[PDB]
Amino acid sequence: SRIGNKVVVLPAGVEIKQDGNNITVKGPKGELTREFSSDIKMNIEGNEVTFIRPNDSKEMKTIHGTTRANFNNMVVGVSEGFQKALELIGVGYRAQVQGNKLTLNVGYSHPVEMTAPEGVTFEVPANTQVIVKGINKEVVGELAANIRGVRPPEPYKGKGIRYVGEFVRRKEGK
Amino acid sequence: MIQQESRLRVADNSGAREILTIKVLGGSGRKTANIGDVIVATVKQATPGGVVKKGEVVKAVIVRTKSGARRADGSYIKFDENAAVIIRDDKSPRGTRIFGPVARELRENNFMKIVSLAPEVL
Amino acid sequence: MKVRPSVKPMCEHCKVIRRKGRVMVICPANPKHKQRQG
Amino acid sequence: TKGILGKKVGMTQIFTESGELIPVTVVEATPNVVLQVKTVETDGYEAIQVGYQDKREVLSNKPAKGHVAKANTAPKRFIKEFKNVELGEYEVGKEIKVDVFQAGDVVDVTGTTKGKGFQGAIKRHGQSRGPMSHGSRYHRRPGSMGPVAPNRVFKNKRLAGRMGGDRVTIQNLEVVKVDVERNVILIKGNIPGAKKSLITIKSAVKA
RNA sequence: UAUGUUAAGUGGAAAAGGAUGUGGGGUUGCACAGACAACUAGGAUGUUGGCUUAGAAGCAGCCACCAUUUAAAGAGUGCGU
RNA sequence: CACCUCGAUGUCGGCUCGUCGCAUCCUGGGGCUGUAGUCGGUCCCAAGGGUUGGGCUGUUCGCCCAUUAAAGCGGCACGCGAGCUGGGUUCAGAACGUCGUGAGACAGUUCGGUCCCUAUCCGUCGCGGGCGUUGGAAAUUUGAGAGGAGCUGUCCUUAGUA
RNA sequence: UAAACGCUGAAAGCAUCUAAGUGUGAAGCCCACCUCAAGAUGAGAUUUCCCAUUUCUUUAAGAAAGUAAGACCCCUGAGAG
Ligand SMILES: [K+]
Ligand SMILES: [K+]
Ligand SMILES: [K+]
Ligand SMILES: [Mg+2]
Ligand SMILES: [Mg+2]
Ligand SMILES: [Mg+2]
Ligand SMILES: [Mg+2]
Ligand SMILES: [Mg+2]
Ligand SMILES: [Mg+2]
Ligand SMILES: [Mg+2]
Ligand SMILES: [Mg+2]
Ligand SMILES: [Mg+2]
Ligand SMILES: [Mg+2]
Ligand SMILES: [Mg+2]
Ligand SMILES: [Mg+2]
Ligand SMILES: [Zn+2]
Repeated sequence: SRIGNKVVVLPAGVEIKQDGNNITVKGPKGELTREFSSDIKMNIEGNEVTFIRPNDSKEMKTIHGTTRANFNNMVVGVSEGFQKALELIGVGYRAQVQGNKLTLNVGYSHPVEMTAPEGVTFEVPANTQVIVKGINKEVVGELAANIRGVRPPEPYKGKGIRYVGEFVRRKEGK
Repeated sequence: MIQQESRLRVADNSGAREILTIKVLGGSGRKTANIGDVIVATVKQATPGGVVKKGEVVKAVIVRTKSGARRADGSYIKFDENAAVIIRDDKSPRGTRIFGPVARELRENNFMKIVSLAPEVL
Repeated sequence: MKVRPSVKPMCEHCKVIRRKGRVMVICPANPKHKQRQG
Repeated sequence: TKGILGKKVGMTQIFTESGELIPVTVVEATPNVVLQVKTVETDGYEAIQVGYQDKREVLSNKPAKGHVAKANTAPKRFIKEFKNVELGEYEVGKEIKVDVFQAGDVVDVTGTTKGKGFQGAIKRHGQSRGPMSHGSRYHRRPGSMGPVAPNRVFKNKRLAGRMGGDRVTIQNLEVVKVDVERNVILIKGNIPGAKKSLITIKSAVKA
């Protein structure tokens, strides 16, 4: 099997710009850029892109797959974006959004403030249902993890912040 | 400037008459105490028909000292003897009636019952 | 973490990974199966 | 930041809007004068050079008069630089009155300490005297110099020598009162120096 | 000079033992009537097989292991009640 | 084992001064828990600082008292006697027990008993003179680089909330 | 940065903190706080002052012999010693 040889659909509305390095991607949601290495060959069709490695070495197979994955991430983010849904649960826990500045009440004596960059949004459809939303999967996951690390889950009773849909094992404490 | 092996008179009717500082409390290497500082001590001379008796180990509070106390306004109190009051784990005393005077410095340290039971509080 | 040169898996769900040049065992089910070399 | 430099006078004992004493040191700050302004493009750093106490011209010298002549003032005795300050606020010839400070602000004070002379290790470093009885011949001495194996004495083994003359800061002091008519600052607490000695006052670095 | 190997400063310190480290060679299995891994649909019934125990009724202790459509299901992999 | 030291090798403990390592006693970080919470147990990282005063014994150790946030383990000629003490070490005296026919000895104990040295070199702490820094001088300075300091309890609140 | 926590992610269609990429993260490290410090012969930088004289010897970065700026001797002394 293989990933890197798998073609990559735009599908339409998305655009790109090759270069020696620092390839650029564009479309409805916005812009993105990233410095893929000059060891991969970038074949392009009107709707489909492919990456080819020079040989069958460890390193080049790795770079092949990684570049396909990152390029797919950039395209999918510019088309549909990404969003991580978090669910904070507890007796007296709640949250609220003020622009790019999230506030959190999670049991600590003081309310906690996180802040996003311009490329990321906090939604808060409900007091306990946070959603990070964005275009760079890396930054989205990083911010969601930093948030989760404020008051992470617990096994005995479940008090803490989660990813919506994950598994959180629990112990039958006395 | 009350140290280990320093002897003190007793300023209450708890039963004791003379005291000897075993150690000063507060920290690790405190080699000195003054008013408001708690003490661990023996009883070298007790009243005969007293509750507190010879040999007993007990906590105590320094209530008046020759090397006396200082106020913010430069007003300093000093005494002609070094005396202490025996207490329990709580700041309350063992006996019931304090003798002689007492410094005001104890009200900050929350020995309010001793401050009240004392006749004169300087 | 169980730091031991005799790192080896304890169940079927244990994966073995060389991470920062150290051998590690990672089980999502039982974190007591989490092991490292040292 | 900011600062001045002045002369120690002595100690006092002062009441502050209440009966609460505050011990105090007096600093006479006859108005300092800017003499030079240093910048990166000529000198390597932003700074301002300052003089405090007027000499007699017979005591001064030609190359010092030439350095003062720009500011159009008299030969100064003590000359120091102040760093980490605003240069657009200050100009050559500017006189720095004590009004610059506000009574209550926090402050840092440098000075040169009282010379105690050639002193032993006990007074110079707090080392402990040996026993004075029980056959002891070891009373005021600094002890062993170290182990055997190096065949040498390690450095910063503390010994007798000159105690005093060092430059010392005192931080987080407080300005109690200002008298611009008399050009005097009152500072809460002791500060390093003999009387008639130079002091540098500065706004606090920590605060 | 030529061919390769090593990615630890190994070289330039040392064992039992541990490891999808990497290179070479061989054997063997499966595989374009489609391998392996993933995703989707299903994963059951007479039957909650019985004994058991207040309760074990797929999985405390204890015997067997037929049958079903089948495209396939163990008289049940663990959790858990 | 007896390689160095018998034309000297000073023997334990304590004192003064400390310095180093980390196999970390406390503080600091974290994972696992048979971690409900407080306390914890264990392991990984971490040596920045700190790591008590007394009674008994010559004692190290150890026991005890009372505190501590904690009362670390070791090395540096079981650190340091041209820096101190000399209590303990059977130097010479004497005595008990025991042994010896005995002079004497310890398979044991006890009382008492001279600790010399003006620092040459390196080394260390401080202070100077000379010269240099490329004309001579007076001041202020960047700062390579070095050192010093680095600790911590209790209470209140959050809250008798989780 | 340590240990630990990872985000994205491939080798290995999944998975995975790592291989590239990226980030939290300790009383510890480099700074930040204080002091010494240009003998730092790698001898630094800035401001200001004195000026470019006489003879002899020589094409000599020459020698002595009076001086400028300035410093010192010497004396009265302590905030120093
Ligand atoms: K040597
Ligand atoms: K010998
Ligand atoms: K010696
Ligand atoms: Mg004497
Ligand atoms: Mg000899
Ligand atoms: Mg360690
Ligand atoms: Mg003692
Ligand atoms: Mg006694
Ligand atoms: Mg020794
Ligand atoms: Mg003796
Ligand atoms: Mg004899
Ligand atoms: Mg006989
Ligand atoms: Mg005698
Ligand atoms: Mg000597
Ligand atoms: Mg960081
Ligand atoms: Zn496992």
